[PDB]
Amino acid sequence: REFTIDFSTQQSYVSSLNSIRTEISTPLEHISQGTTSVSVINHTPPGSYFAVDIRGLDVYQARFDHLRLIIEQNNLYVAGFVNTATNTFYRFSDFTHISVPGVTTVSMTTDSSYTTLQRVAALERSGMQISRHSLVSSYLALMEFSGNTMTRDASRAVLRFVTVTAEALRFRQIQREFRQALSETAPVYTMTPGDVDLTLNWGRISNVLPEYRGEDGVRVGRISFNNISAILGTVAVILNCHECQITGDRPVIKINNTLWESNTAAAFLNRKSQFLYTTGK
Amino acid sequence: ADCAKGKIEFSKYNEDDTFTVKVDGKEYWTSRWNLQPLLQSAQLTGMTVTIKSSTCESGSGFAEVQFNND
Amino acid sequence: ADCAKGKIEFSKYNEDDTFTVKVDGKEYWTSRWNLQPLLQSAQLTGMTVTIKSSTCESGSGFAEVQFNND
Amino acid sequence: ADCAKGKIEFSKYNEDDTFTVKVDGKEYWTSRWNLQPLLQSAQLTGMTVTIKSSTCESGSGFAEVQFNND
Amino acid sequence: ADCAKGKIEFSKYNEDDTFTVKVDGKEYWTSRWNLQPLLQSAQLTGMTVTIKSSTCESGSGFAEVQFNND
Amino acid sequence: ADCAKGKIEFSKYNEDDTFTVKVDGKEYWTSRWNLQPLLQSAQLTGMTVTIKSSTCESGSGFAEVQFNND
Ligand SMILES: CO[C@@H]1O[C@H](CO)[C@H](O[C@H]2O[C@H](CO)[C@H](O)[C@H](O)[C@H]2NC(C)=O)[C@H](O)[C@H]1O
Ligand SMILES: CO[C@@H]1O[C@H](CO)[C@H](O[C@H]2O[C@H](CO)[C@H](O)[C@H](O)[C@H]2NC(C)=O)[C@H](O)[C@H]1O
Repeated sequence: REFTIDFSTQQSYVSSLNSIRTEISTPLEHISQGTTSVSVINHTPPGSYFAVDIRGLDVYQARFDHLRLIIEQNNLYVAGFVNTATNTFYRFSDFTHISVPGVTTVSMTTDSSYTTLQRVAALERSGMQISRHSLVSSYLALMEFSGNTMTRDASRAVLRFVTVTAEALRFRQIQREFRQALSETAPVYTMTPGDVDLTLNWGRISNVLPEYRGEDGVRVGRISFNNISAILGTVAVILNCHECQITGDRPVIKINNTLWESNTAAAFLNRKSQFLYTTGK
Repeated sequence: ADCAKGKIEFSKYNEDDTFTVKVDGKEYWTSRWNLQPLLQSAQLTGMTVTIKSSTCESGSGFAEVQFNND
Repeated sequence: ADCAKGKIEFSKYNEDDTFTVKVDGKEYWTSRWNLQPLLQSAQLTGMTVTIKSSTCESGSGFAEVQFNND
Repeated sequence: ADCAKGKIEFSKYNEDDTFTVKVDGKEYWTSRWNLQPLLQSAQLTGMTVTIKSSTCESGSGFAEVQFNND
Repeated sequence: ADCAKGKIEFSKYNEDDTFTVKVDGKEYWTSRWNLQPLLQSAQLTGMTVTIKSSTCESGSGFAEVQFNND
Repeated sequence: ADCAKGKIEFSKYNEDDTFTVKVDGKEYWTSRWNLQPLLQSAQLTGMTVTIKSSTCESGSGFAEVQFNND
């Protein structure tokens, strides 16, 4: 399956993301308004992927058009990237189960984790700047890249592209904040600690939201949603939980009309008597 | 005996460092400090608690309690 | 007497190991260490707390507090 | 020996300050104070625990328990 | 005075019995064990913490901290 | 030395009252009493923990641990 993400305008970008979402996911019954929902990724076999052709880095121009991302469908993880000019698929070490036909596959030593990528890139995601200019630079880095081991500049490129594709697909918050960078004024998107926290809690959010039945709030670790517009303004696509489970078997507890991830509640309700704790050194 | 079985209706930390719970319309207190977080957790997560004691009169003490998720 | 009833607006750990909460626009502190995590749990979960004390002036101490769910 | 592995079916605070859990249909008690809130939190989230003891009959004591992610 | 305000970026217990938190890009430490569960609970629930001290500086000790849900 | 950095695969309360966690395929124990609820909270929420100790072989002890949000 092949999709285009067109970075030409905010309209083309959002339209691109919405088109992908509609094809690969189904809206939750209880978190959906019009055609804007939290949707659950449709079940697909492991190894299933979709391709994303990157377009419009130079607004409305058939330039910079040789980059394709390979995205594992079940989890929206970026498995690697294709240089369509050289017909080469550079695949992360943790995605040897993703097979792309008709390309030369280069199996990389580098894994796809943010821990690894931030290290190689010498770039932290919290405070990371993304602009149209830096996406063009990212594109050029990936097109120049060769070999089985990620370089600093290739890793910086992947960090930027994963954020504005896969993470934006998952989170309407990131879609909304980043898209401003595509406007004529060409401002810089700066990834916030809150943006980063969302991406780190996607699995946990995915386990909880299907249980939502109009509660006055949702609490998942460090993440809080106070109403339905907060949910919809933040989250677009979740894992199919029917990395959803960390431990235990209870997705949620309703406490004072707020839906809590049970694990979060458990993690502050496991303290003994304070006097006994502090004196027992 | 089983003094009361149900959800905790309220809990209260007392000036004498004891802890009160109301269960099925009756109030009971305990002096065991580790029961304070255990009872507050049960109250918050909607556990059914069974207060057990030799004397089950309202306002009496206890130091045995069963916790059930359901 | 019931000094203040409502949700905890903020809590504060103090340098003398006392613990402050703001309830219904009024601040109260306690020297009872056991209350610290119990008040934090109450704050996190939006419990309605009732501060009980002989002095109800904002800034005064307490060692009795009731915890209620919605 | 690994005596019982599964979710906690109920927990109970006992009058002697020991703490009982029912796992795989068998009751086990512990006098380890620190296990009380750890076991209750495992209970509320449905965490799988493995009770380890010299004897595995219901009514046995334990001082060792593994908290699993199953 | 307010030294730092924000969510906790990480916490760390050190071999020398100090507990470090990073708030608003700055590291502070406390050896008050009372603060360990309070600070970790704040970290895992995304509370906004305000580190307070008479003198605010990097890598300094603290024993006053305000907790807000947000 | 940097021993392990990962999520807690299981935790265990030991007969000698120490507490064990499995991180990155290796088991590490601590006798630091303060760490018990903190480590369980980390396991519950899937926190990345960084264990540091002078030896990193499975079965090594530790007293230094960082709790990360990542
Ligand atoms: C007139 O004395 C006042 O009594 C209040 C309670 O009626 C407050 O004292 C209580 O709270 C203190 C701070 O936690 C401390 O624990 C006292 O021991 C406690 N009093 C009793 C009787 O338990 C207030 O601080 C006093 O000024
Ligand atoms: C002697 O001064 C009193 O100290 C009390 C604590 O021992 C109370 O102060 C605490 O509670 C206040 C509530 O309005 C406020 O939070 C203060 O910041 C806190 N004190 C310290 C040192 O942090 C009492 O209000 C004082 O009168």
